[PDB]
Amino acid sequence: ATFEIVNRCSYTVWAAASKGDAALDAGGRQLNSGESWTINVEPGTNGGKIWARTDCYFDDSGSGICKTGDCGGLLRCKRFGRPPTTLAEFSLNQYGKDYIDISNIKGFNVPMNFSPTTRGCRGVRCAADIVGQCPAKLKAPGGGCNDACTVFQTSEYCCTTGKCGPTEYSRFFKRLCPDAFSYVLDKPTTVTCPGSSNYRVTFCPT
Repeated sequence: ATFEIVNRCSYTVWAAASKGDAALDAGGRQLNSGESWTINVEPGTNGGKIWARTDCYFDDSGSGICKTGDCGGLLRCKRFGRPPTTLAEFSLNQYGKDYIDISNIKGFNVPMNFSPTTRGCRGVRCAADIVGQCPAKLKAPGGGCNDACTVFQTSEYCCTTGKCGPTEYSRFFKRLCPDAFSYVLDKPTTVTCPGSSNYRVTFCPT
């Protein structure tokens, strides 16, 4: 499957693509404002994620640091990124279908649209100014809006027991972005697409 990753932000981002235990494609690349990077994701990929990283520095070997979404200091991510990260999440060719969503469960750093480029389903979008409106207690000093689990480490926020409800913090994410997950047990906003669809992830869609 192809994923065209497009940076419409006015700032550079470093795109990242991983399934947690391995890179997807090259795993990461710089995207200056307006640039597009097309990756190939193996069919059957389960639990893939794409995100943006901000304010990154890499040496000639591809080692460094990002303020948001850092994946073990690598340009080419092999693992998931450090919150806060708005997440484009996907599982492909799962009993003949693809499943896509956006999640704010690991916080928000950059607004995102995640849409098919092929027929048969709709896209999802989280493009509100979550950083600007972020509750004081969730503001990440390194940049972005943390989720409550990252900040407070409670069973309730982290859904450790598989019993948890919405919270004042999850309702903030859900108010600003109804079509993204706001907490682990949120009413799903997953979209079912035909198996082997292709996609575009657009940072800063509006």
